[PDB]
Amino acid sequence: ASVYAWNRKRISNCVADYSVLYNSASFSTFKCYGVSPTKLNDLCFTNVYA
Amino acid sequence: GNYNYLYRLFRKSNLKPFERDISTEIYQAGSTPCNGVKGFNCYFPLQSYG
Repeated sequence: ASVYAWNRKRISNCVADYSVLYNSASFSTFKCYGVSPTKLNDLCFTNVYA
Repeated sequence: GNYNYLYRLFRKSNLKPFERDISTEIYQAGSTPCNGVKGFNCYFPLQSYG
């Protein structure tokens, strides 16, 4: 989508494997501002907005 | 900007009490090994306050 109409996907009621997303080398920017990248597989959240 | 004061942003494990780490070795923040060379998910541990 465009940036004025950015698509919001709700990630909920599932188990999330952030290690595959983090170990991917295609991403040119992986910057977190409230959590740690190595603790994404350990913490639990109610829902994720993408 | 006074950039002479630096803190250890990245380390593999927590220190002991009264333990000092001055080792300027590179950190591996991803699955890819760094081999002492900066790159993708390879960051210097010491970053300066702005």
